[PDB]
Amino acid sequence: DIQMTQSPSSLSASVGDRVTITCRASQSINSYLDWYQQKPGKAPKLLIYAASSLQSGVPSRFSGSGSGTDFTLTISSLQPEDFATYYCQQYYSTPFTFGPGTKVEIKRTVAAPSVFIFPPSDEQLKSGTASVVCLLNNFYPREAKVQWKVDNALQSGNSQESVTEQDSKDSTYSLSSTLTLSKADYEKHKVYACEVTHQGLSSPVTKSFNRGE
Amino acid sequence: KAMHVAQPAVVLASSRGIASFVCEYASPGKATEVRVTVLRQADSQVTEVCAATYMMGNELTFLDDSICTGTSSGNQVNLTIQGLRAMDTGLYICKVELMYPPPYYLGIGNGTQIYVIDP
Amino acid sequence: QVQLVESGGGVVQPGRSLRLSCAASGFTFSSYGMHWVRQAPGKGLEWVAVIWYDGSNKYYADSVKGRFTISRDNSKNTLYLQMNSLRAEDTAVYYCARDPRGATLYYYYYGMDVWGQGTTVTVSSASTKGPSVFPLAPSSKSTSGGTAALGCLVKDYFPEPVTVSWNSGALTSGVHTFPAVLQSSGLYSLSSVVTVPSSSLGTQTYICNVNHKPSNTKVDKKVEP
Repeated sequence: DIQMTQSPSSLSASVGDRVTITCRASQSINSYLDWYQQKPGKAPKLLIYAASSLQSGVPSRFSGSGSGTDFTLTISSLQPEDFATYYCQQYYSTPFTFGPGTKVEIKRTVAAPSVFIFPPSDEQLKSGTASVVCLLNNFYPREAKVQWKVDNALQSGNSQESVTEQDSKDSTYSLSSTLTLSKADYEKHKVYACEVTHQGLSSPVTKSFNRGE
Repeated sequence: KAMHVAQPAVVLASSRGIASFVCEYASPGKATEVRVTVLRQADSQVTEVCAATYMMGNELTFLDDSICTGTSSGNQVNLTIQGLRAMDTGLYICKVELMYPPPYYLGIGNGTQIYVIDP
Repeated sequence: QVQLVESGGGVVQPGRSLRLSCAASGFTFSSYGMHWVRQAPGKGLEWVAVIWYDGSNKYYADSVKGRFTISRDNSKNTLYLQMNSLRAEDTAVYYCARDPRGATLYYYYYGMDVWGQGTTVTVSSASTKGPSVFPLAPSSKSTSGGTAALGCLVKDYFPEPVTVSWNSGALTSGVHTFPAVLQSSGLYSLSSVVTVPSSSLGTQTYICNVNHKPSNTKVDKKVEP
């Protein structure tokens, strides 16, 4: 099949910026390439077909070029409604493969997260399970590392993370990490700590609590 | 490289309303079924002029009172279109599709502008 | 007012089968190629299958070959996707989309110019379960510079979705409700948090309103220091 690749994976831009993103096919596809836009919670929208023709109703700041294996989509002046994910797709030969997508997000200044930790509630504890939650609130950029430590022991395989979509008012992200333990395991230890690594921090920050204090 | 479909840039129909042009193509694998379609593009509108499927090792044949007739030596076709009038002037595109066995491949020609005058 | 409306999605056990439908209106369905495209949670678009305007030819992604069948009934303006031998990795939103395939406007006009809204297919052995709602109490360790964080942990429900509001929709600013995660149990969990002036605790009441329709489950949880 034809492998479609896209670069960059993500790019940060401001309103008014000229933006160019690229698409590559693993073998020649002539000019048989579509570009699509998608926003969270919504179906995709066709923007460009035959590599360079504009879908009806799409603003003229959008253009495309290329033929063979390398293609580009350009937005001459980024508008607020253009922050989205963009996918290329070849239709030269089946299967009609999509690229992995490029996310265009809003640029802002680096902001370290506000870090909060929540012990398990007594109600949850009464049914035999303990969830510890670490909250990273309103940070930028999106990349962050969260490490769980219990009595200073690094935790693996017992936590999951969730991240919000970029906020439209302040361009930040927030992230939740949940450590789940048996009640018995939770009571066998004392110190519960969430350790955070992020570009906004000069060294990792630890938020912790002592069980029963 | 991808499948390439080539045809002459301009053809003039005879005074009898007959126009001929070659549609030649470089094919990928060994398809046993190929679809050849002639489209007319004009005025932001496209219509199908004629189309045929060929299989096995046969000559592309259009069936039966078609205004199109063809040959084929391998991966190319001389197309003849009859009964053309002045209003039929436009861009005539040869489209070649490899249909079977999968995978599908699409090949769209560069187009032949056909000019026709009413005698 | 072109319309494509998918249906047939839901929860299905691994190894079993499902048929999706896509009903068309407001255009000449029989003139258009039709595709199915799917999107797994948090992942990109993946093309599934195409069928010619007249049903004469069809092609498939390598990941679904031998298991899925695309078909159409032009006398009923409807496209179908028969999915057999389903696997966890087939979990996705499934979209149908039309494609003029060079038969209108321009001979080179190929692309999915109109899409349905999608229907969700969840391949899982899990049983329907309403969530437990636990408080994420504000405290010393969730307060910062005169602002306090608090929330609700919405744990162990199936299937999606749940919806969350704070104070019956009266509190909206500073709220973050996270995307659910799928736990190793096969149940979903999520949290909703809100930051508030540390002043407000003890005088302003905070309640998370949790709603899981497939459970017929409604929960209000007051969150306090």
